[PDB]
Amino acid sequence: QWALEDFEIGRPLGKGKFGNVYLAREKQSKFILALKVLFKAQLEKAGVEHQLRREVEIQSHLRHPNILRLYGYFHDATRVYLILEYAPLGTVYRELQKLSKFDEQRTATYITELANALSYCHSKRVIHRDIKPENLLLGSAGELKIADFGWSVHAPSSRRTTLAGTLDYLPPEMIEGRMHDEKVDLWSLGVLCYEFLVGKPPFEANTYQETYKRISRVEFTFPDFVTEGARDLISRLLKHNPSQRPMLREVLEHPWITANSSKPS
Ligand SMILES: Nc1ncnc2c1ncn2[C@@H]1O[C@H](COP(=O)(O)OP(=O)(O)O)[C@@H](O)[C@H]1O
Ligand SMILES: Oc1c(F)cc(F)cc1-c1cc[nH]n1
Ligand SMILES: [Cl-]
Ligand SMILES: [Cl-]
Ligand SMILES: [Cl-]
Ligand SMILES: [Mg+2]
Ligand SMILES: [Mg+2]
Repeated sequence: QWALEDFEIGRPLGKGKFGNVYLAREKQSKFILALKVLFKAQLEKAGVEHQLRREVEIQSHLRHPNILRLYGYFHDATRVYLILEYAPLGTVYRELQKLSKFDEQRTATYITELANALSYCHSKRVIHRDIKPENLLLGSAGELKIADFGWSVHAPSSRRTTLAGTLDYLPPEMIEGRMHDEKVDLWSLGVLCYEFLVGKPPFEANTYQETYKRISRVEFTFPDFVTEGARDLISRLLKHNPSQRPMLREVLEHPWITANSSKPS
């Protein structure tokens, strides 16, 4: 159906391990979108064909205001193209670098929108497993949208693929290679809430080996400016035992969240 000749390519929106994303306009309809380009040679070499298929299958059927939409796909003899919803206000990662830290209002609002999207996902037993600032995009009204479902699966699960980059957002059970479920996204939610308020993840470190150690032993401390409400929520989410981590309904109903968020459930 679709082909490259149907689109006019614009400026680069960003780059990933495989994905090179461009702004694009469909010629006949003038529809503005984002074109995620992946090279087949790199996909085969890394052997992550199954990850790409999962990303397409899972994200294309999901329908939620806080989840980035996937419209379709096509390919030539060298590349695979994903037709994505265009997010005009960029990434949370960029916004965080710009402001260094978020206030309590901005943080609680983001967490609320994340919890809503994750609640929708977990209802279909879909785990994201790769929640981090660079995979969180912003809509025209500044609303948060979860993207990059390349690592997403169905619960329960083990890990078949090699961990590539940072360990900063992964729970102990994932890095130790043990079996895991939906509770891993709530660990990441705690890491995110910390980084939003502080400016850096709680287990950040100089080396892979040491970051591993701090995560497995849950070694983190709060700066003095972190309020008691934020500390309570973060401490509940960052539990070593997955079953002790709260439900998403508990997060959405937390007194600190309800007092500072500007969005409802
Ligand atoms: N729909 C989009 N709108 C705007 N920017 C995007 C969009 N999709 C991706 N990007 C940019 O491209 C980067 C990589 O996209 P992503 O799909 O996460 O690639 P990868 O899966 O290789 O990490 C993101 O960090 C973001 O900055
Ligand atoms: O060609 C593809 C496609 F059309 C859809 C999809 F999800 C994946 C692929 C793919 C993965 C490795 N080679 N090709
Ligand atoms: Cl690629
Ligand atoms: Cl498995
Ligand atoms: Cl895997
Ligand atoms: Mg990404
Ligand atoms: Mg990816």
